Amino acid sequence: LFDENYYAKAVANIIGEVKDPIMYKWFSPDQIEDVDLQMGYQKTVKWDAFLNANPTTIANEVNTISTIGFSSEVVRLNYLKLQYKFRHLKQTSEKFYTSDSYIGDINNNLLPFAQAYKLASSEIIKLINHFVLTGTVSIQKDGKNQKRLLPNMYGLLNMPEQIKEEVASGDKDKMDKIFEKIEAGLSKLELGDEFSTPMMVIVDPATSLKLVKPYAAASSCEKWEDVLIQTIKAINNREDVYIETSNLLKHKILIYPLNSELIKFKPSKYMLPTPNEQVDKDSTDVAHSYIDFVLGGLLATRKTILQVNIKQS
Amino acid sequence: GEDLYGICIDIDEFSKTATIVPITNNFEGYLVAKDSTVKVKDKLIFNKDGALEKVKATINATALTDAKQISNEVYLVKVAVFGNKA
Amino acid sequence: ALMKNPQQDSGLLSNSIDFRDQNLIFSNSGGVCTSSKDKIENYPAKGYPYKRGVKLSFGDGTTELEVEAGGGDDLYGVCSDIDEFSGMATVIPITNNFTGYLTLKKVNPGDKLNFNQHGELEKVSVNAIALSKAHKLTEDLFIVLASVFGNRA
Amino acid sequence: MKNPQQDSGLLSNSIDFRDQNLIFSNSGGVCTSSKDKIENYPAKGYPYKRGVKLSFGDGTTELEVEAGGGDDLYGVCSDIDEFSGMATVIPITNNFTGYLTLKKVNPGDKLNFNQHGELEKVSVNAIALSKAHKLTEDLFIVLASVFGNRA
Amino acid sequence: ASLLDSNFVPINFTEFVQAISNTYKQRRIQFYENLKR
Repeated sequence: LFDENYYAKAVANIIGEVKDPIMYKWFSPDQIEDVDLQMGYQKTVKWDAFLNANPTTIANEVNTISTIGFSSEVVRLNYLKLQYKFRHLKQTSEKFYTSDSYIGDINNNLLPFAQAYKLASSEIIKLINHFVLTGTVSIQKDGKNQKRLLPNMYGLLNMPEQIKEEVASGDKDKMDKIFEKIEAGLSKLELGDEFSTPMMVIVDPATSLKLVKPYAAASSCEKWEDVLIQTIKAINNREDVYIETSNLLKHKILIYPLNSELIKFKPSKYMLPTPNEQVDKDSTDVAHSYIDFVLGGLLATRKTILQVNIKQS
Repeated sequence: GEDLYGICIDIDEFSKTATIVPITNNFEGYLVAKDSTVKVKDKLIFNKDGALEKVKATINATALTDAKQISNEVYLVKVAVFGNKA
Repeated sequence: ALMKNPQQDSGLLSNSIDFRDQNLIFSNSGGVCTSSKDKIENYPAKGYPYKRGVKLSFGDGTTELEVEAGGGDDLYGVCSDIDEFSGMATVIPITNNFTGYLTLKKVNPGDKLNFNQHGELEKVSVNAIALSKAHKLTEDLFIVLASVFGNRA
Repeated sequence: MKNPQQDSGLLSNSIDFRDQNLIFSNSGGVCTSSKDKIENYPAKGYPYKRGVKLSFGDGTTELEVEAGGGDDLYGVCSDIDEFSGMATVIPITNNFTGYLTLKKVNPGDKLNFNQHGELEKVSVNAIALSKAHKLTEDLFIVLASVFGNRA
Repeated sequence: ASLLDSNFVPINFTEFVQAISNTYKQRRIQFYENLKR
């Protein structure tokens, strides 16, 4: 196949140069398990029990006893397949654009297949990472004109039925007020029996700057970062706490456990960019190619993620 | 105006050749606007200079975003053109 | 919309840590306290009478009798469960007392309740006594824990 | 629904070959060229086999297509995917020939799209190639060829 | 069946895609092993 298809050989020889996603840091090695799907759904069933009323006292003779009921919930995860198209130079036409240093027409913004594929793949991965974090797809700084996605497709920041805290605009710069909201949210977290697990914190760079200020009269050898680490260690059975900064976030603080039993990531094995066999050819030197990627597969339990929003308005 | 034939999407200046999509084929992309007085869901008409202005429109062009400024007079707006009106 | 099991799926796993106030769901079928000496009857279901007072309905004669939601002088029993595959409504006769959650007309413990024309409970013939206040599950769906003791003026 | 959700009680008889295409399940056009421009859009409601129009929200979410016509006509929906809520739309610039929903009509009649994306007798948009065919009590379809907009 | 293996000769486009997924997965496993936190 490599002898016959030049593009297939080109991708295989350049696939190594593509950097790994940064979302891998946000999850434990066991929290991610690949699934075999391209577009569809995966459903699971969970069984619960509940008490209908107070117990019944066994005295003398009795027939009417209190009851214990059961309920089932079916949880479905949606997967979506999306595609992008990019223009590049034909293999045979490369030699007529191979200048001394650069390869490709500077004026016409045309690149060889290999370099075009690399740059396109990196951009797709950035979009995928942004989705896994924020749960939305958009290409605007304002974040408007979002792509309408299927339900049951949520990210870490837009996940429903989680603890949500809002900091008022007046207290935007008061780290004490910000830490007050974090404490309230950490109280409302419900880890159950899975408390003994490491925790992960993601903050915006502006938040990370406020963390290193001395704890508040100013303390000595005690900073807001150290206070926060201890506060989380109180509820995770003093397990490890990892703090990460992401430029994708903005005035947001995200705290969630690193236990597979509570939050698990089940992406499609074809989620990462993959070239398409179809190549558009013409009589000119310009060709077109297609790249496929799959979105979706994040599963989390209720009330196990803390989402802090600092209203900057 | 009423003399519109197509829209230029690319230019090779060395050969002085402009690539054009005919008006019979629909297009979605960024075009030059007269000014920054264009909002989303606005009917747009091509002027005598070939720039898109907010609205007697022989064609049906609707803005998808707002005017974005790059230079002193460069205003780019995302527009979808899908034929002619009646 | 009104079915016992919601057709819309759930996006997230439930948190099975708490044990309080987890039985006030519309899917809770049967009764809160149930004896082994209770008489229960299934019947063909006309409409969706789940958790409502039912009455006997007769067709032209080609088909057997069925049960439809209703009350008043025509009350025959209370439907505690339903199977959608077979369209069979499990009905406990009025001669058998029942204690469970029933649909309430859109109320304090000790109030006297009678079934209305649509098989819904309403404050006052007396048929049952409210054991709790109305619990709202939807903008129009109100359940109430009640104990039915048959008919009495 | 394009595909009847209710299951059939009997196996069909695949012996005849005539009058087997007048079904609501038929997707696409009777004559299809490989050089037809095909788009997909978010589906608002059920615009299947109807004229569609672009609608813009508050800007938070992208544009979608809803069944409609008149001066706002954008294209014709010829297929729909229910899992993804995606409607296959052929732009009004491209010409289409197939079966479309008709307002509840003879060959040679000039048809225009109404507010609900239904074809009705009279700017003209299409010409009826056949008579109304009844599939349900209110469902009527007709073979029509669309050639754009002309007064 | 990974692109890292020099011995791999993809017969058709399908096998090429499968090796891509395997190559991605092995890179992820290697990344976590190298990560120290």
